[PDB]
Amino acid sequence: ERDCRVSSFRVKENFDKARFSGTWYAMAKKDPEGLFLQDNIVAEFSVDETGQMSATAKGRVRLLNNWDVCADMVGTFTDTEDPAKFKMKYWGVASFLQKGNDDHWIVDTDYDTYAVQYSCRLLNLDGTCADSYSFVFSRDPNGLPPEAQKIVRQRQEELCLARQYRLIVHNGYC
Ligand SMILES: CC1=C(/C=C/C(C)=C/C=C/C(C)=C/CO)C(C)(C)CCC1
Repeated sequence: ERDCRVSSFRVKENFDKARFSGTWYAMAKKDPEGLFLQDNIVAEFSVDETGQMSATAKGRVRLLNNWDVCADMVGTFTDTEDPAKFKMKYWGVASFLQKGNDDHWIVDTDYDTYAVQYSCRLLNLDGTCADSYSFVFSRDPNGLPPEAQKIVRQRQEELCLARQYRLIVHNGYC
């Protein structure tokens, strides 16, 4: 019945940059087109004294040569007039790691258990997203409570990304 246009997706009301600080463990993922981080993904969100948020992401990526680098990614976030929607500039500490600029939307979080991020890299002419990625973060390395799980699938369906996530392995590779 409802809207898959990106312009219509609801995000986190009055997103608190500081309450989202710290370690988030990626539990689930919806991959974009091309090369992306595979597994072992752990982000560290941070806010300095002026309200600027940054993050570091750690994760394993398989490069064409068939490398298995544990990428150390850095992202800085630019605020928009929506508190839960950011522009994220990112780069690897290694030169070979992918650099870019993506939207970063906090679709929902309760700050202490779960987060849902989304990024549409490209919009179709109808307003829907032709290439997106999404992550489901957990405060706990062992996942989400049945409770958090129900809300998170609700949100996935809302993002028109239901049934398009795969679980993330964490086996200490990095
Ligand atoms: C920086 C950053 C993030 C995104 C990282 C990406 C998109 C990395 C891609 C790396 C690639 C494609 C390497 C290829 O060799 C997420 C959203 C986790 C939040 C934390 C900060």
